[PDB]
Amino acid sequence: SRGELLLSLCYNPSANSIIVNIIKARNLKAMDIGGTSDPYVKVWLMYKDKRVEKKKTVTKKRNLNPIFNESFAFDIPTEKLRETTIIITVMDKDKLSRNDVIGKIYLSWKSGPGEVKHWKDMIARPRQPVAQWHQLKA
Ligand SMILES: O=P(O)(O)O[C@H]1[C@H](OP(=O)(O)O)[C@@H](OP(=O)(O)O)[C@H](OP(=O)(O)O)[C@@H](OP(=O)(O)O)[C@H]1OP(=O)(O)O
Ligand SMILES: O=P(O)(O)O[C@H]1[C@H](OP(=O)(O)O)[C@@H](OP(=O)(O)O)[C@H](OP(=O)(O)O)[C@@H](OP(=O)(O)O)[C@H]1OP(=O)(O)O
Repeated sequence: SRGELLLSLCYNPSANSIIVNIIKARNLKAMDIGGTSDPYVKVWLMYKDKRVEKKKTVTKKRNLNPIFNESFAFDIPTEKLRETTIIITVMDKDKLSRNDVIGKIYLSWKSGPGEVKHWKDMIARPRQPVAQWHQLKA
């Protein structure tokens, strides 16, 4: 409806890290009818309701199927995994006004069905990049 984003999660428990690989998106929704978009992807590491880190891909001008292939590493100790949320947002860069939200993804053990599945797959396959498509929720 708003597009899909393909990303992988790799949780290395001995290293206490989660690597987030923003791979690509497809069928992004444009602002106008028949127009284009300038998508970039934001990644926030959350602990409870507090932001721990923020990351950001480069922008892909005039591209509704952007390829990013960017990886971000986050430190997460075991005692905070249960309170961890990774929020991924596909944005639409606008030089004139405020950048619009295309879709958001909340990754944790207590999120939507597709998000919980991806999270559990990450937990169950430590040290493997688990990749999965996600519908973008407005
Ligand atoms: O000025 P922009 O290129 O549009 O980006 C800003 C900028 O983020 P970056 O500087 O990390 O690129 C803000 O951060 P500051 O420079 O003030 O530190 C950030 O604000 P917060 O990180 O404090 O949230 C804001 O994001 P927000 O939408 O949450 O206000 C974000 O704007 P975009 O996400 O729309 O690009
Ligand atoms: O949804 P996925 O499993 O990730 O695979 C898709 C899918 O490929 P298959 O349908 O053969 O699995 C697309 O195919 P169509 O829906 O068009 O039939 C294809 O798109 P194109 O063949 O039209 O190129 C795309 O390839 P790409 O994203 O490189 O354009 C490819 O993505 P994967 O690279 O993830 O296989």
